[PDB]
This record gives sequence, C-alpha cells and structure tokens, in this order.
Amino acid sequence: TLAELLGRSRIAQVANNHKPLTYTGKKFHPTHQIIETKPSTLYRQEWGLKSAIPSKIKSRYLVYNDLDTLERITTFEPRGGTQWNRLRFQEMGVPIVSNIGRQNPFFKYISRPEDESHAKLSLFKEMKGDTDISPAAMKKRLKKITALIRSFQDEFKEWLVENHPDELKLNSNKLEDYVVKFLNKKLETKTNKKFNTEIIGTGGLSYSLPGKLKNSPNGVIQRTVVPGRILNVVKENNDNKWLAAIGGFVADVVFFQSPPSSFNSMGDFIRMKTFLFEILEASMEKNGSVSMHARLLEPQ
Amino acid sequence: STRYALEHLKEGAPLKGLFSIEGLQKAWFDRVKYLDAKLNDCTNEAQQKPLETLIHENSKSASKKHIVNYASSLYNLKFSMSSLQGCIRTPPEECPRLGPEALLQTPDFNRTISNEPLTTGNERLQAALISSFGSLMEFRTLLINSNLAISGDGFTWLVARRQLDKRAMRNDMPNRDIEYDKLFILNTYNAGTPFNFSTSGVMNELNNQYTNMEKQRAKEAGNLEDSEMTAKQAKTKFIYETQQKGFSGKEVSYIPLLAIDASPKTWLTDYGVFGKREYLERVWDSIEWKIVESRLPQRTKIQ
Amino acid sequence: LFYKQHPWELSRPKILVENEIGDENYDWSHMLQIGRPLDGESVIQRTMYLIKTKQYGDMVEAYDHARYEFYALRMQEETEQQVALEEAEMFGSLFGVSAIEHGIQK
Amino acid sequence: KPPVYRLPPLPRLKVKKPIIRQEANKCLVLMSNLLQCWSSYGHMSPKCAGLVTELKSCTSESALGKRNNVQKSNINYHAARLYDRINGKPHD
Amino acid sequence: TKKIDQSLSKKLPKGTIYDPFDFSMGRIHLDRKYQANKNSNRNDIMKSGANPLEFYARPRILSRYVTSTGRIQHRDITGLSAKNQRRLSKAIRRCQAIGLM
Amino acid sequence: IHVVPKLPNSKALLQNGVPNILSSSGFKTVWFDYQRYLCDKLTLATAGQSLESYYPFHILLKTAGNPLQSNIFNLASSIHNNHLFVENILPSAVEHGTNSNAVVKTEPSRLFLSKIKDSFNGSDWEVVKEEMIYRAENEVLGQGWLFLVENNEKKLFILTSNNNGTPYYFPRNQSFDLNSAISIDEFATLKQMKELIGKSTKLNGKVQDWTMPIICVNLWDHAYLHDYGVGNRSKYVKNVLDNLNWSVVNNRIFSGI
Repeated sequence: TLAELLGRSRIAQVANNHKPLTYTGKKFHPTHQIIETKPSTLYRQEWGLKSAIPSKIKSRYLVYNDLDTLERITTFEPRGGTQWNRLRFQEMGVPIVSNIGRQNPFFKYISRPEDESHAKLSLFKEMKGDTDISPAAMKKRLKKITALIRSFQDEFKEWLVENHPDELKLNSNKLEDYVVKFLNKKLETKTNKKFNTEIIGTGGLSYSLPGKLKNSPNGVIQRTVVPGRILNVVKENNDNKWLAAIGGFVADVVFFQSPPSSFNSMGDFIRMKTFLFEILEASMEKNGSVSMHARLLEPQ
Repeated sequence: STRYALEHLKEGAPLKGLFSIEGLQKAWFDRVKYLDAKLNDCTNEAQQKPLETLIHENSKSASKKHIVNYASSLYNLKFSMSSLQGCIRTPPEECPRLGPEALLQTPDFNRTISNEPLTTGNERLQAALISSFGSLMEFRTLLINSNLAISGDGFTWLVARRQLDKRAMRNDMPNRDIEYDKLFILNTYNAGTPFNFSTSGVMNELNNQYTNMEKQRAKEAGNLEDSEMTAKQAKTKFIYETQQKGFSGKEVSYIPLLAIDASPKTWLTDYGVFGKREYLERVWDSIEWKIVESRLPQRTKIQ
Repeated sequence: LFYKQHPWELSRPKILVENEIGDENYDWSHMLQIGRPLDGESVIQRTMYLIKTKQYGDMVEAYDHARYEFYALRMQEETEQQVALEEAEMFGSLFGVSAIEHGIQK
Repeated sequence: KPPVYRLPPLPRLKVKKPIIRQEANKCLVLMSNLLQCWSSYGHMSPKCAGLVTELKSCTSESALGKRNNVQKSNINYHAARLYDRINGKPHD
Repeated sequence: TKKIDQSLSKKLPKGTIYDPFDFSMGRIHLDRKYQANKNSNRNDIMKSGANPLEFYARPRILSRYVTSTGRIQHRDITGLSAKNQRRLSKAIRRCQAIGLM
Repeated sequence: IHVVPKLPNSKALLQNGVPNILSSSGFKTVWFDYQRYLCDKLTLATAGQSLESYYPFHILLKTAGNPLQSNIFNLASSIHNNHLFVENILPSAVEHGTNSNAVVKTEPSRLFLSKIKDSFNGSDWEVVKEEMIYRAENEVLGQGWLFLVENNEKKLFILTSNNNGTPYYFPRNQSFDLNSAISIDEFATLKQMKELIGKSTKLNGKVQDWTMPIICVNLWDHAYLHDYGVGNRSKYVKNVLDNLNWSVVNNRIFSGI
C-alpha cells in the first residue's frame, strides 16, 4: 500500500527534529541529520525535500527542521560541517578510551550483578531521576505507582512470611533488602524505560578499537602530531591547562614545563598562529562530549 | 631446505581444517622453494647466516634490498605457519565454495568467541591480551579485521613493545632486555618487517641527505637561503623525529609473537575469491597458543 | 531512539533523492544490502524483520540484537579505511591536503 | 510558550527609517588619535611620529581619505517582495 | 597592542565542537542577538510548579521579581504563566502589607 | 549499483577461457569472480553517496586526492584496471558469437611501432617486451599492475604499480615500494612529486596529469596462480604480451582524425 511505502521512504527515515537550527549554547555532538544532494540534482534545486531549495544555495549539504511551514518556506540551514569534525577525528587516529575502565559498549559482554548490588539506588532512580519533570506529572508517579506496588502486597505478605519469617519477628534491616529485590524481581518482567535514550559509548564518533599501531615509511608512529591553535593567552581560570582548537574539537593542552614566549608576545591574537600538538588520550563524558588531552610540542 | 621446515608441515599431508593437500603445497612447499631460490640467487651467504641476521644486516641499503625482500618474505611465512596446528572444522576441500553472498554476511566477532588462550592453559597470555586490547573479543575483531583490510600481500602481527628504549648496554641480558611493556597489533605489507629498529628513521635520514645536497647546490648558485625553506625543512624534520620517539628515548623495538598471512597465495587456492574471511576464521581456530605464550616476553613491572 | 543513542550518526550525510523505490529487492535476514548504505535505517529494518519472523518477542531485544550487528559492520569499515590509507602511503601515495589541513586553511 | 504576536493584514510592510551602519573614516580616527597623542606626550613629541606619518598618507589626496562613502538598506525592497508569501494569510 | 576586548573575542568551551565560522565576527553578533535568559527556568522557582503565594513571607525570593524601587515586573519580563504572574503579584502585594517587603 | 560489464563472446570465455593465456577456470577467477567481488564491494562502499552515480574511472579521479577515501579509490582503480587488462587480452572485442569467426590476426600498428622506436631509442617491440617482463619481476614484489603508458609529450614509457595504483594520476601511481629500502634517486623522485603537488592552488590539492594507459597486464595472484603457479608470473606476462588484442591497443593511441 501507499502507507507502507511511505513509512520506508527516505524522508520517513529522518527522525523528527525541531531543535533550534540556530543554537548559541554549548555544542557537544551533532543535532541535525545532514542532507546531501548530488551535483546533478543541485543543478536542478532537487534535494529530495518537498520543495525546491533556492538557487542561491551553492553548498551540497543542509540541515532542516520542517518540510513546509505556514510561512511557505522550508526551515533549513545550508551547512554540513559536523561531518568534517568526525572525519578529522578519524584522521587523528586516537581511539576513544573509557577513563573508568568500563566494558566496551559495542561488544555483547556477559555481565553479572556486580553493579546490581545497588538495587535500591536505581529502582528508586525511576522516581528520583525526575530532575526536569513536571510538578504534577511527577506527582502522578506517586499515586500511579502506589497502586501498582500496593497490588503486590498480598504476594509480599506471604513470600516474606515463608522465606524470611525470622526477620519479620526480629528486625526490618533485612526486610527492606527483601523489598528492594522483590520489586525489581517483579519489575524486570515489566517494561519501565525498557528503551534507554542515553548515548551508547562514543555515540558513533569512532568505531576504532584500541591496540593497533600505525605503520609508516619512516617506521611505526609512536606519537601523533596534529596542527592546532591556542585560543587563550592565559591558562583557563582555576585550571592548570590552556585550551587548544584541534581538528574541530577544543582540547586541554598540557605544556612540558614552560609556556612558549610567543604567548606573551602575541597576546590575545595567539589564535592567529598554528602550533603542533600531541594528542595524549581521548575520553567520552556522559554529556556526549569528547575530552581530548593534548601536549604543545614545541620545536626543540 | 630443512632450514625452512616445520614438523607439522609434511609434504603430501594436509593441515586438517585449514589447508588441503593441494593448498598446503602451493601455500608453503611450492612457495618456500621459490623464495629460497631467489635468496640463493642474490646472496651467497643464504645457507650460512640465519634469516633474521640477513634481515638486520643488509637493511637500510638500496643495493641489498632484494636480499632482504626475499629474506624477510621467507621469515614472515615461516613465522606465520609455525603457530598453526589445525582445527576440527570440516576440511576446506570438502566444503562448498563461498560465493558473492558471503560479502553480505554479518561478522559475529563481537558476540561470540572460540579457541581462547586460557582454555588451553596459556593463562599469562590471556591476561596480557585482556590488558592491552581490553578483551579477547576486541582482540579477535581487531586482528581478523586488520588482516582482512590488507588488499594484497602482507601480515598482521601480534607484537610486544620492548621496554628497553635506553640503548645503554642494549641486547646484553637475555632477560633484562627481554621485557615487554604492552602488546600491539601491527600490519606489514609485501616484504616489511615487524621489528622497526632496523628501518626507523630511514626517511628522515634520506630527507637530511636531500636537504644538504640541495643546500650545497644552492651555495654554488649563490642564494640567500629562503624565507620558508629553512622553516619548512625544519618542521618536516621536527615532525619526522617527534613521531618516532619512544616513551624514554628513541629505541622502540617489537617482539614478534604471532603472524597471520594476508597474501592471496595462501587462501585463494582452497577458499576462493570470496573466502578470505572464512580463511581468517579457520586461522583463529587453528592457532596453538602455546607457541605464542612461549614467545611472550616477561612483563615489565615498573608500575 | 537510534539517533538519540548515536548522535554522531547524524553527521553521516544522507541523500533523500530516491532512485526507484520499486526496484528495492532486500532480504533483511542480513543487515548489508546491495544498493543502499549502511546506516540507522539498516538497523530499523533489521529490527522489524526480527519481530516479524518472531525470532525475538520484545522490540527492545530485537533492537539490541540489530544494534550489535551494526557495530560489527561499522568496525570492519573503520579498519578497512585506516588500513587502506596506511597501505597506500607505504607504496608511495602522495596527498595534497588532509582533512586536518583543510580545516586549518579555512 | 514565548508569546507570538500575529499582525492583522496590512497594506504594506515597511521600515520608516532603515538603520544603516556607517563606518568611521580612517583619516578622522587617525586625526583623533594624533590629537590625543599630542594631548599626553605633547605637541610634536617624538612619540607621535608614526601617527603624523600615517595621517599625512591618509589625507594626502583627500582630507577624509578615499572611502566607500555610500550605503543603502534593501530591507524595504525585500519586505515588500516577500510579505505576501510569508504573512501566513488564509487562502481566498 | 596585545589586548582585545572580551566583546570582540569568543572563548570556545572545553569539550565542544567548533566550525571555522566560530572565529568570525558573525558568530559574535549572532550570539548577542540570540542571548536570552533561557536558563532561568531551571533557576526560576516560579517556573518550577511551586505556588508563588506560598512565598508571601519570604521577601528574598519575591525581591527577585521586582525592580530596584519595588515595582513588580511585567509578565513580558518575568516570562511567567498568567496564573503564576497573577499569584506572584498577589504574594508581593500581601508581603508589602505585612511589613516584610 | 555497479554491475559487472558483459563481455563479448562470453559463452566461449566460460568454456575455453582465453586461448594461450588463461584457462576457463583461470578466467572465471580473474573476471567472473574477482570483478563481481570488486563491484559488490564498490557498491557497498558508495551506495547512498554521490559517488554511486559515477563510473569507476571518474570515481578514482574524484577520490584520488582524498586520504580517507583510499578504500574507495583502491576499489575503483582495480575495477577500471581489470577491465583494461581483460579488454586488450580478449580474443575479439566484436561479438562474433553468431558469426563464428575464428580468424583474428591483430598486429601492432605503424603508429604504435613508430612511437616505440621514438621513445625507446630505436628499440624494437620485442626488446621492449623483454624490458616490460624484467620491470615486472624486479619492481612488483607482490600484487600490482604493469602498464605501457603515453604522456603529454607523445612518449611511450613503462609504468609499474603496487597493489591498485592508477596510471592516470602520478601522485597515486604507487610505483615505489617504501616497505623496502629506496635509493637517493628514488627519494628525489618522491620529493619532487611532493613539491609539484604543493604548487597547486586548488583547495583539493590536485594536479593535472594527462598520462593514459595503452596496455594493461594484471599482476595479481587472481590472474596467474591457478594456471602458472607461484614463481611463474614471468611466463604469464610473456604470454599476455604475445597474445594482446591489437585492435583495442591501437585504438588507445590518439591519431587525430
């Protein structure tokens, strides 16, 4: 049918997005899907959207929100520059590593309940992970849940007197433990936030596995040298490290011992010059940012 | 040439599960005969010195390259077949040949594992692999994918960086000098060697000859240097050096532990044009981890 | 969900211009298909095939199964490109401007 | 939530007095600095030598220097061209 | 001179991605134009769901919605809903009558 | 989708291979299997991108200057090179399937033999063939390609590539193997090439090269192993150069009419 075809169409494949096309806050990862048109289609203003893109647009990449609007225009920005940030990261050949030594999210590992010993930490995270929830929809998590949990009273009024009667007659320190486990055991079958929207690992920035060496005609590369730019002429206030702009990413640069004298000389125009850096490590934070650490390699 | 013979490779017998009889002939016997002849037709010391000696003696010289190309091709090929024992998988000559559909199959190297080192007693090798690669599924994926990527001739090596970048009294204590900091995977192409101590700096050395020769011809012409040839050559030299330095010093060597051959000569006869990944899967299930654990140096516990 | 979990997949350019919807002969028993790129849509269609064939019951389980197949294919491509560049430089390939250099000039 | 205010149908969309930016003359600012330099270090002081040299070059041919002394706004041309398309008026 | 006004230079945060356009003056001007107090909601008690009339005895919180002379700010400035603006103004007027604000 | 081109007289090729060079099994490996392998990989690499609508020759030129598209470049170069090799070694370019023609006597043209003498200091075609066989054995340790190319100066010269090296674009000829040792003369050639690529003003850092191939010989294991075996690649190159289709090779030399 036409409905089945539409669901699989290339326009349907792009997930709905109404995020501001002009965002002036902190950008940590791509927010809009880049759309690309071939040169032949660009010559005919064809982008696979509802309407022809204005001929003024010479780029072959754009990002859009709405196919059409009440203003009879498409809401789009003729830019595709997050792809070059990803490709420049690939050229630096620095694998993303976990600073906490967690399991690789891209491998199906056999995990155990080692961290499941915090059942009361996360079972209540469902009601306590409400940092940005409505004052009454969050309050609907109190009566709606109370009835659901209160429907298991008979089950827990028999299991507890049949599996741990001593605790019911001695102390509740262990009873509370049996309660946290009971709900989770009766909730694993349930589907509360069965889909987790948190970023998985690198988020797609890099699928490179650590360990491989870079062979070169001049031997194996031991230190990665990448051109960059120093943004500030004074270390980040309250931090012992300056900031550099390397390959579309802002990194924290650690200097060997001293800061080169071009800093004082250049001053606030230090960003006008290019220095050579060494990328020590690259980490991923939960906000979806990349924590790139560099080192200002100076001619010596 | 018994000097290039292995006890598990017998003419007329197939390495069960990886090579057939016709595939082991072409892959190893018919191939060592050619390489040996070429090495005996370039240097008269072939039957006198060890292969690894020729590789590290006639290196960095453009006039002896053919002695080192054939010498290092026969070394890599022996080091590759040495760690292979076979598998219980159906013989390659009795299985149907993979066709174009193979290119569309999803590799399952991130969900399952098989023939792990620890399962055979090599517990020190499994711990090292987990420490350097994170896990044995990551290592297997990074090892099979790196070889599959190689288009033509080459080898995927499991190496161990030597923590003796001091260069003082180097190669004088077969234990104090045999210490490995971390394990790595390295790809070599055609007749490239996995050591890196006998071939590093080569381009930097040749680059400095070229600049000096050009600088001396400029002096004959009578020129006032240049605005950015002294700043460009300097940068090219400063990068060439900073990219070959070690943690402490600039003597970074590697100890071969394993080697998988990527050359089509090895796998084209038995597995066909579409069966390189099938070959690499059966190679992983045919590695005797005892031989690899044996080659493993002792950990450098400076920590 | 997929693009919320993998924000950088958005940075991979997508072509919305169709070729011929009627020619698509896809067997979603496998993720790779001749004629279309490997992308988020490959995962979604694989998930639907799993739930349609009843191999998995919960959509989440089918989705996770498809995601891992996607990671494996993405890792094999990241290595084929890195190795291809390395192998070419080792045989004397020369390149004018790298991506990092292009950004510096701009 | 930010309140959108929608206009009624209008006979025109026009800015009465479009704001055009007018860049400053480089000779006038050069003169303004030299005059200040003389106010601190003194008139003819050797510290203002460069200012004097620059001012002379700026004003050598034209006292206000050669400048792109023209700039007009096009907002009213575009506003009148696009108003019917973007006003969101219902169909006839 | 080795110094530039802060209004003429953009400081790129750490961990963020950037484009070449982020070093231009257009970025500076664009950031000024689209500079709104959107982070107030997370720091705005009255935009959280609390009833502003419960703060009639807490002049410190109420003093965040009046000018230097005590004039209640228009809803255009506070950004509150009609109900919260209505309740907040009542709280302030009651606070003034009690002798606290 | 990139599909394997149909070859003239394909039924004969699938039964009796290429007479005097490859057998039926040998030709199935080099073309019917390897060309399918390359095209499928190219389709997977380029599907969904702008490169999907371009022929392999244009893809390699478009991607020749992009370091991270080398994988696509390699596939496009191999696909173009393989059909250049299979085309000049083919019994007949015209489809005599219904004409059952068994008399195809093609010989070097006068323009080809005139440019050979001019460019090789009077050497004959037979001597040049010996130089080509020698160059392949000493310059291509592993996989690669042997080309007889013509440059902008009307001079025919011999170019060898390692793995998938294009003859059209000198920065990607891959004629020097840097895994082994290089002489100061080879480093000078590489250094001079790097300087030429740096003189270009284009933001894509691309240069102009008008070299064009005339003869192509596949030196990959997919073409000779099954029929000749390890070490007998010089016997394979000799047979290829002796049984070339000169109706195709002559047409590749620009005449100007």
